[PDB]
Amino acid sequence: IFKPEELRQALMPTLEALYRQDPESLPFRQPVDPQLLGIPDYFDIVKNPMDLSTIKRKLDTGQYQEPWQYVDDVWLMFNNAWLYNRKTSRVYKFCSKLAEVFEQEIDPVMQSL
Ligand SMILES: CCS(=O)(=O)Nc1cc(-c2cn(C)c3c(=O)[nH]ccc23)cc2c1ccn2C(C)(c1ccccn1)c1ccccn1
Repeated sequence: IFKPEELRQALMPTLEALYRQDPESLPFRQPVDPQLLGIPDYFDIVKNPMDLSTIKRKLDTGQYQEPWQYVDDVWLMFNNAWLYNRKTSRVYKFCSKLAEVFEQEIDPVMQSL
C-alpha cells in the first residue's frame, strides 16, 4: 500500500523535470484541441489522450494507487505523440527530449519505492 502524499512527494519532481523543459513541455502542459489546431484526425489515431495537466491532477488528488500507474500515463503521453507525429515534426523531437529527461529522473526514484 502507498499513501497519496508519499506518491506525490516521490514522483512530483520527475513531473517537474518535464515541466522545466522550455520550450519542449509547452504543447504537453494542457490537453490538445485538434479542431483549434486544424488536425481533426487526432482523436481517430490517439484513442486515449494524456497530457501533463491530467497526470498532475491525478498525482495531486491521489488517483494513482501504484507508481507504475503514474509511469503508464507518462509513457501513454509520449507514445501518443510518437504515434501521431512524423519523426521530423517539432512535437516528435520535443516528445523525444521529455522522454529522454524522464528516463534520467524516473529510474532512481522507482528503486526508492
Ligand atoms: C487548447 C490547447 S492547444 O491545443 O491550443 N495547445 C497546443 C497543442 C499543441 C500540440 C500538442 N500535442 C501533443 C500535439 C501533437 O501531438 N501534434 C500537433 C500539435 C500538438 C500544439 C500547439 C498548441 C498551440 C499552438 N500549437 C502549435 C501547433 C505548436 C506546434 C509545435 C510546438 C508548439 N506549438 C503552434 C505554435 C505556434 C503557432 C501555431 N501552432
